[PDB]
Amino acid sequence: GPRHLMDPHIFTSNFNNGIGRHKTYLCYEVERLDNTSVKMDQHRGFLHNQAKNLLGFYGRHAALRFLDLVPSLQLDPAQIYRVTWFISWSPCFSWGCAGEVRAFLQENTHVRLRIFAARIYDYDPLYKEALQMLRDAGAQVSIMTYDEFKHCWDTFVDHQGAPFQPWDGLDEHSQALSGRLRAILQN
Amino acid sequence: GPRHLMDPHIFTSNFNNGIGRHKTYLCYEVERLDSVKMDQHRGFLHNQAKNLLCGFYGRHAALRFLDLVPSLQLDPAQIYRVTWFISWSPCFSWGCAGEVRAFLQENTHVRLRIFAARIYDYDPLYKEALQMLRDAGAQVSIMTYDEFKHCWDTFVDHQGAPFQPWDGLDEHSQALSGRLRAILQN
Ligand SMILES: [Cl-]
Ligand SMILES: [Cl-]
Ligand SMILES: [Zn+2]
Ligand SMILES: [Zn+2]
Ligand SMILES: [Zn+2]
Ligand SMILES: [Zn+2]
Ligand SMILES: [Zn+2]
Ligand SMILES: [Zn+2]
Ligand SMILES: [Zn+2]
Repeated sequence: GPRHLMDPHIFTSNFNNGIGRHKTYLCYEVERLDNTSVKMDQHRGFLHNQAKNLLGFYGRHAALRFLDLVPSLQLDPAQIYRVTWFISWSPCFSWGCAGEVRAFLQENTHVRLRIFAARIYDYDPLYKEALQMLRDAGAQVSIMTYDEFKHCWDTFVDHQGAPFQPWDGLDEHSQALSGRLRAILQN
Repeated sequence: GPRHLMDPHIFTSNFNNGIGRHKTYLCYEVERLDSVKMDQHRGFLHNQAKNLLCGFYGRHAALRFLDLVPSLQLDPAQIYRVTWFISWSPCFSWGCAGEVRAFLQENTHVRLRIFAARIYDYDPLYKEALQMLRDAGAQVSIMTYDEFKHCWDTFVDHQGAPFQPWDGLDEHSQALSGRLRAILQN
């Protein structure tokens, strides 16, 4: 696996819970659950969606791009793993994102998915149904807070000593988005 | 470090040896000479985007590798060869050639091999950059099909799809190879 650190400006421009970009970024961490966990820092990495090419292929969403990644991880079917996502947008439904993830968790039962969204993709009419199907699939869906933002900065960004610097209204956007998710997940 | 595969279009458009792009990509590999391919010591880099406004003038791909050297944890008791698959040939008038050459002198336990996919003649002293790199004990070459195919196989998220050389890949390679050896001739 080739190493590549995410640049500070690309991280901040994409994971700002006030800025909405036409790109989805997906920082992922794999770890094995035992009696304690076993952190597989070997398997850290991130993804974005694939750029479309109208002149003809509409690109591939980051969620699906992680599902293409799973065999490379060579997970033990006997053992159980917890996959952690720090995804830029909450996975959609109108496109086969929430659907394929549901099928994956259903088939590969040895995987627990923990998703941290920076912001909610409400530009998809069925964004509510997306988060709900993920919840039914057994995933932990929640909103990124300062802790999760500082983590990805320390873990995935070429910071070079520079500490994580919170943008204006980071906490307010978190709390606001937490309430919306709390309403969507309220059955 | 975090694993991240380069996208097909990002690779094919940047490492094209006929068309120019505004940023530099640098695929690097490390191997101990005792040769053993030190996989997981490989990855790729791009120049850090400038942000004039907050007076930041970016950082070139070559220099970003130099920052990454202590991360490698190389052994002074061993001997390594670092291979560079770089989009533009390292410049001079902005400090890449001089600082890369200087690194080789401080670190004689490492030998450098540079495969440029394109000659950065935007620098008026682009020839002096290439010559300085050679005089520092580094192989200065031009990316051929072999290197492009290797980068596609190694760094690019090809998803099983084989490497498809763009139009004029071999043609431009020869022309650029003729230019380079004519430069290093002098
Ligand atoms: Cl990138
Ligand atoms: Cl860009
Ligand atoms: Zn990058
Ligand atoms: Zn999406
Ligand atoms: Zn989607
Ligand atoms: Zn990329
Ligand atoms: Zn650009
Ligand atoms: Zn350059
Ligand atoms: Zn330069």
